[PDB]
Amino acid sequence: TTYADFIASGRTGRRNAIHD
Amino acid sequence: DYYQTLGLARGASDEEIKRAYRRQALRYHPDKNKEPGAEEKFKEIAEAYDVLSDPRKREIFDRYGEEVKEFLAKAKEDFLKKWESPAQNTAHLDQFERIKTLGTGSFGRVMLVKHKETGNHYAMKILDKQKVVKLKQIEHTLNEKRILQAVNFPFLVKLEFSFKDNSNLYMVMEYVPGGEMFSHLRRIGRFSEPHARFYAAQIVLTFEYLHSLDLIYRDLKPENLLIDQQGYIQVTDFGFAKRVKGRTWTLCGTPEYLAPEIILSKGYNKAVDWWALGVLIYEMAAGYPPFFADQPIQIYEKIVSGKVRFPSHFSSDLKDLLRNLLQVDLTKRFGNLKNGVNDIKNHKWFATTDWIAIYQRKVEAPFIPKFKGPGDTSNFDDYEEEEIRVSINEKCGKEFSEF
Ligand SMILES: Cn1cncc1C1=CN(c2ncnc3[nH]cnc23)CCS1
Repeated sequence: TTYADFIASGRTGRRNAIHD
Repeated sequence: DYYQTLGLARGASDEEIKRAYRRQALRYHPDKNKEPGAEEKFKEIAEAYDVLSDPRKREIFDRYGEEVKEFLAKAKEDFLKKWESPAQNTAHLDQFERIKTLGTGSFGRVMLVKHKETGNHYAMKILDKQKVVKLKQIEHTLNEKRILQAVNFPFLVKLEFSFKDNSNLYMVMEYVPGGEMFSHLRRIGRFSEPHARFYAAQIVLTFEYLHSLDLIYRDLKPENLLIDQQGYIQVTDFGFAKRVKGRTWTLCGTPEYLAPEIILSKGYNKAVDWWALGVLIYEMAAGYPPFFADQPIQIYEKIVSGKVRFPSHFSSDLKDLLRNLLQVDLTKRFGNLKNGVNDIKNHKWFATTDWIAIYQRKVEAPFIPKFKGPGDTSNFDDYEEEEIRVSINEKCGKEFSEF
């Protein structure tokens, strides 16, 4: 499932902001 | 809402109510529609014409709108007073006992602290001036302080004190002990639809308040929503908030939550906040954001791609609301149409939402965080405790003289 792909990706953590 | 039922504007003529009544009743008259729901819609249209055609019944139905307008006009007068004369230098670092770190960022950290006189607990945001100048975030951190001190709304965290020293800028906000929505969401997996809707309604109300002040928030995401002791949202982190009457251009925020027109070079307005509401409701109900990938530009391609995949457990009303919030075309996006936020408040997915009650916080939270005192920081994650250095020389005095 996409939710399975989510935790299978390590990127379930706190998101960094961007400021270009 | 009777005007929505009839497809009408609040300022509709008596004639325009009469024809809209004939127009809508035809599309649901049993002679022309025996589909499921046609009969209840036919009743609702008759009800709407009856209220709206009677001047006395209409005048008091119109009071709901008029109270919102009056509340916002007063909120503006109050905001503009503080906006014109912001509070500066209303405390000093030594007045506070630094406990532990509650969260971090490129800029600095938020610390649990306690006032040495009154014993009250606060969250002190510490920003290092040099780093802020280095990351070219000067105006942003001036926006944040000036905006946070001037606003006042049940779901916005209160700025209590602010001040600077030679090295740092300091923002002492009310302490919210329930932790970030992000932790609870990742731990629980996902919220049920009525659970996501409870949080979403508070955001809708806060954006209505913020946009009436010409403020764009620009960092909606679960990391930025704190849960208070009664389970209600407190929005923190206004480092990208900006007062914008026309359009603005900066590419800032969090990649997952960026509207297309933020990524694209063209300018944008407050409508980006409604797109991000769509992302937030999706992440809340699904347990993951609708555009994730390793590289930001990959996230950007999915965002502008105009395609969204919904989980099976998403209700029809939720998908229809999300299709209108996650609308790449600015002239079709909910929140950004002629009727503004009311298109969102009148949407079927919100039909059970008692807006006044949410605002008053009379609704029972579906989640109250596990508490153990005015300093049980267990609902926050633990971070490395660096110490706070204050130079002997004032760094960046000119850049921050208005802080
Ligand atoms: C990293 N960061 C940048 N702006 C805000 C933050 C954070 C603040 N947190 C707060 N915890 C408790 N009570 C508060 N009151 C105001 N803020 C907070 C911790 C999560 S992150």
